[PDB]
Amino acid sequence: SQAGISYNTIVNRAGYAPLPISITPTKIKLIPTVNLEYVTCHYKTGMDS
Amino acid sequence: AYVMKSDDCLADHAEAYKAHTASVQAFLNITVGEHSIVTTVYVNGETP
Amino acid sequence: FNEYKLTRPYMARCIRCAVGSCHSPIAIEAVKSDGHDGYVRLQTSSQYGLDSSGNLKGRTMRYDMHGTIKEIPLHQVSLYTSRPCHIVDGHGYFLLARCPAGDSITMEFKKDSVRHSCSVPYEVKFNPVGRELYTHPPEHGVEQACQVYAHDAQNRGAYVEMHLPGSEVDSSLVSLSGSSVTVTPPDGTSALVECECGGTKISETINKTKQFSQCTKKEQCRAYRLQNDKWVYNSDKLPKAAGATLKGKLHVPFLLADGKCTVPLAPEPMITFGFRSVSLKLHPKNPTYLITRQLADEPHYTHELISEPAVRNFTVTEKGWEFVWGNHPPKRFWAQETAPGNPHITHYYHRYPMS
Amino acid sequence: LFNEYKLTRPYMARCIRCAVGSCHSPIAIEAVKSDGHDGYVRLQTSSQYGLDSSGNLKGRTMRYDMHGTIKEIPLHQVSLYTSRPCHIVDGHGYFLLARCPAGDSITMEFKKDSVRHSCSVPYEVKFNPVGRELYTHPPEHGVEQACQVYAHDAQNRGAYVEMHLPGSEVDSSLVSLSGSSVTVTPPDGTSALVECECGGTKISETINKTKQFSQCTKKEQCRAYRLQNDKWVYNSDKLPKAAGATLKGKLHVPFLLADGKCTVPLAPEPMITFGFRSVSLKLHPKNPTYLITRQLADEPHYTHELISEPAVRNFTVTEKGWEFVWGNHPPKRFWAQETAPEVITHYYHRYPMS
Amino acid sequence: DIQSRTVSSSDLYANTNLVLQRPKAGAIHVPYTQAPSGFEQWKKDKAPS
Repeated sequence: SQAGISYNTIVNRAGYAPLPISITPTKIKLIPTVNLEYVTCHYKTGMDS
Repeated sequence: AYVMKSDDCLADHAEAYKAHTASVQAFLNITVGEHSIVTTVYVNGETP
Repeated sequence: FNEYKLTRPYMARCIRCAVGSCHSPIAIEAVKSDGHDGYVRLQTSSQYGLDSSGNLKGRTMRYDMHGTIKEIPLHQVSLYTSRPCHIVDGHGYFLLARCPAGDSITMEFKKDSVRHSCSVPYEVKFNPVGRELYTHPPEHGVEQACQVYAHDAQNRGAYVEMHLPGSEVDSSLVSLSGSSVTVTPPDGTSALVECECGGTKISETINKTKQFSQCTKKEQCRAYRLQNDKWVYNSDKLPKAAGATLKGKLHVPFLLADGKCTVPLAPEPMITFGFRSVSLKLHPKNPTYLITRQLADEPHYTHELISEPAVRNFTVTEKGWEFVWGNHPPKRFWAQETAPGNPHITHYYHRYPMS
Repeated sequence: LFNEYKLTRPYMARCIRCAVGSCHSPIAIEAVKSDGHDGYVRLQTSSQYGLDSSGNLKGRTMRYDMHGTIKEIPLHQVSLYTSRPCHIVDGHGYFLLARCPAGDSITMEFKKDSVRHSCSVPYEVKFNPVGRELYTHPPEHGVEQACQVYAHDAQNRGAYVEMHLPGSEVDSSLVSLSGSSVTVTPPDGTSALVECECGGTKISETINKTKQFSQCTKKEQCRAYRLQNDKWVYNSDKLPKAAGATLKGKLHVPFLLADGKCTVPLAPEPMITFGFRSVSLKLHPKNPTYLITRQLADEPHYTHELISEPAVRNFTVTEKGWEFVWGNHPPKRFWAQETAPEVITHYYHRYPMS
Repeated sequence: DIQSRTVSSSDLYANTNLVLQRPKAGAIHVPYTQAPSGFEQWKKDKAPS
């Protein structure tokens, strides 16, 4: 799991030739599943008259 | 006296989150016999 | 757009009025400096954008002076915290200024040989944008996301409430003529004068000038002028009526919205190398955060505030390193082996130590 | 008489904070300097000081360009501040001397009967006091020390700022739809360059004419330029340059950092107390004052301590020496002669290790 | 940061880590980010002579 490091490897059957395979991961994500509980922001004191 | 939420809370609010069960997701540039392709793939077991 | 043309200003208590405390017409009730680049949202007893009759004038201010909505421009109003501010715009009860930082916001203007003033204690706080803790923003730099009190005065969602006003006491409506009391309501604005001492009086002097016997002094009967036509805000500095005061809803302008703000960028650091080591000579202009980590399980987050020329000899490994100096991007470094020796001893004790 | 800035003009330029936002101000501050001592500052402006709108000499007026035209303000109406207000001393050429205090910015401002032209800049103003006593405002009295301050003298002293040919200023008040097409209405007497495409990259060089550039239909596709060329400008980064060799003349920078005898405060006299090979000092400071002590032997063992509160300090004083410098006073210098108090205590004090 | 062989000279050596930067959209200005002056810094950081 590393970006930029162009992995390379070869499939090697017997009667057929080697097939190269070149794999470069550009962006590896990790997306959690998220559940919202609450939002909190500044307060305002409401003084009725 | 009471307490109410600020007028700027549409745009200055902190969201609280419970996180779990991440789904790693990888963008790959894959060349197989001069047949290059570019693909988002999931690293679940069976998501080909 | 300004649909609250039916909301009138009030006189409200202020601690300072250039001579002690008073009942200023430019009183302050809220000062919001939760935004970034010095801008501030104030909430006055005065209104902005209307004239004394209620028509849509421009950059003027309107205020009650004991009964009467007067009218000044805004180039005669001056508000300052520690240094002078710069009033950006106004709308209704709410004024958008571009203030510097201080403990106390003052707001004063001039009449014929009378400075009106209100100076209230509220921390007005310059909140910089980014890792470059500055005080006054620069001619140049890099753009970053910022929350600012924007010039947009539309109904961007938030509302405040306008109530029915409170019976305003006025000792000018009454006089002694000659030995018995006499009240004068101004222009058909009625009065609710209540009297005391043996014959407690109700009153509705609708359009007249009613004399009262059973009284000899002026402090014995208090006159209460009833407007009940123009609505007002839920001020802690005004009394309320009895039945049900909530009549309508205002919209607050100059809400904290998003955009971009030009933040500075630090001078380019000087980077000397060494075996498993990075030496950094740092020469800032304004105070700057240094945020550094490694790139393994033990990242060793180091977080420093530099306000003076610094030299930092950091340890660096083959597992990575990351360096953030101001609003620059992250510059990643990795290490490789030039240990002092030739295996072909002083080698193999630096490289692969503990042996 | 020395004003050969006459062959210059006042220019407009940008600054961040103009009382309404970012603008194109006439009173921009290109440079600020506070490398002197007693708070005097030198400011490099986008406005001249000491001339009229017609180039004839005049004492305490500033000229400035509003949207193409030069104006005048008397200098008694042009304010500026850093943290608390400044006090303009003098002005000459682009440059303006002031007597400002320490702060994080400079805001300079004026009015013309309905407007409020301000310009604020985050250039640091330093108050670099003279001597070993640290004042933020000078005293009514003290002593005199050599200093360097920004002079009131507007002479030519071998220091020269540059002067160039102003690039073509742009204007859109000239392009006007009269009618059903475009027509540049140039200013009376002065030419204008016009570089409007609208189909095919049309360009003309109107000497003095109100020409009807057709095939345009919009004034956003047309954009016009102005050619003054009669007077010259400073090499401002907030103004574009011309094409050719535009480098002529040297303007003398006035109000330089020159020498003088300024007035440093004088600390109170310390209450000295003597003792065997020892000097105690009880010190009473007004402002922060540097204590500077050494010994007159091979190992001076130097101390540099900024005393700001009432302190007491018990030094040592050998037979070789001890020095004492306290604020802006003269150096004192002390030596110790042998008065050691059965009889082994005398020899255990006098010549110890015995 | 500045070195001139003498005072009335014409040859100056300047290494101030000078790096230009882009102008903001809708502005004519030549910005930069340079090393601060080491002369003022020497003055702010000196021992007595």
